[PDB]
Amino acid sequence: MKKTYRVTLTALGPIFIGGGEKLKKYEYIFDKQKKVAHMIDHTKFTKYLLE
RNA sequence: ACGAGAACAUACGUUCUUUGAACCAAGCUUCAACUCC
Repeated sequence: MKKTYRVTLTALGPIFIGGGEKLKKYEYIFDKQKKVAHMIDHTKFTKYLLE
C-alpha cells in the first residue's frame, strides 16, 4: 500500500556515479601542488582567452 | 388531289432545411555510466 520510506544512504566508502564527463590532463582541470584541485567552466575560460 | 390541313407536351419551381467525426485512453513498461587491465 505504497509504503514510503526515507532512505539515508551513509556513504561508508567512496561513492561515484560519473554521468559521462571525462576530464583530461589539462582540459578544464586545474591541479596545483597544495593537494587540492579547482575546475573551471568552458564558457568563461574560452571568452577569458578570446578577450 | 391521303379522316385531312395548321399546332414545341410547353410555361412556372434552389435536391433543399436541421446535424461538432465525436466520446473514452499516461509515449509508456523493464534498465546502476558501467566493466576490465
